[PDB]
Amino acid sequence: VISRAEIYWADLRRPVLVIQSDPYNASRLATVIAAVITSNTALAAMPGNVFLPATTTRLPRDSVVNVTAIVTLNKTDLTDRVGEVPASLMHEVDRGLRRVLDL
Amino acid sequence: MVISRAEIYWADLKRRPVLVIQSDPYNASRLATVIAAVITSNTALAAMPGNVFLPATTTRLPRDSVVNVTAIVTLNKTDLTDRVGEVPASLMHEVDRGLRRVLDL
Amino acid sequence: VISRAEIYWADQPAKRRPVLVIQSDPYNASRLATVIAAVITSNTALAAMPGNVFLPATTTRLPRDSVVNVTAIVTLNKTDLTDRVGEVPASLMHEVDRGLRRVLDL
Amino acid sequence: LTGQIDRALESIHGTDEAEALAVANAYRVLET
Amino acid sequence: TGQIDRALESIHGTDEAEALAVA
Repeated sequence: VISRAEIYWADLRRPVLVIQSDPYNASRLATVIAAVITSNTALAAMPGNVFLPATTTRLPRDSVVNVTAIVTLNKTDLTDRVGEVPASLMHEVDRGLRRVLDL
Repeated sequence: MVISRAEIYWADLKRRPVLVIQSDPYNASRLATVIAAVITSNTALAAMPGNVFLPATTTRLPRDSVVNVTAIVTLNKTDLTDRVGEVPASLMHEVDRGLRRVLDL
Repeated sequence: VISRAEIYWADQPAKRRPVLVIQSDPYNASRLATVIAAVITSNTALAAMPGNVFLPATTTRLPRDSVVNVTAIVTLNKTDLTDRVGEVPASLMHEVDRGLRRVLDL
Repeated sequence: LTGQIDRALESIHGTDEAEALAVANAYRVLET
Repeated sequence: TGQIDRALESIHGTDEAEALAVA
């Protein structure tokens, strides 16, 4: 059951952060929208992007949500649920998404 | 040296880095003190609401950094010696947001 | 439970001096061990410095008339604040907020 | 705000250099 | 859009994570 704010491993293996809303996630829609999570922390200088410490994500290394790299994946491509991003850090993610998407 | 805001200096607090948050008018003045936020290397502190992560590729610091907006110090202008680098205005806006958050401004 | 706008006495010997809590109440009511404050001086001439806020002794309950030095900000442990002097009125804390935003470029 | 602050402090156990060296430096300002 | 452009010069090399996005 894919839910928003959750981090999954995706078949190239790279991590993704679910940004699709839970109504569309709990539906029979075969796709889920996500932002690509990189391990190049230098991308935290990008205005919209959000840094994610490994102690927070349960990921191997420190992470950065690249809000300019957004993907639509099939729900079957998501296998390993790593963990969930706190609502305070997901608010920063939402700010970046609305910034880059003009919403 | 004319100390300016958004600049990172090494300061003896234990030499550790600090981020100047005092405004440039007060910096270019005869006031002997400058207010700054302590920069840590514990990147896990970037989860604290308001704190700002700083990649070393951006700060010119050795390791990745985190601005601890709950750790505010007042240093003498002479205590600031090593001008490491400057924080971009986009990341300083994140710092400004955090400071207003923790200080209710 | 330390709240904003409150005045506390803060610590070779010791040289205890008064401080005004400027850290926001959300951060104060949290498990954060530190609190941010502005140093309160008794040199009323420092009220001429831009941003500083004068505090009458009839308002603060302090011994002498006071001036909040918005250029002197310290981070103290929450345990170091024990003796609560008093609270600063909301009108003068607006002046403190005005001064703080000036020196911090906020 | 308070909830997330407490949660983050759970991961960062103990005290950090900044949360301490700031409490250290404070005495120098008040003395002058 | 200098703010975005400034950060791009900082990361001289592009991340392969963003490449997989196109894919």
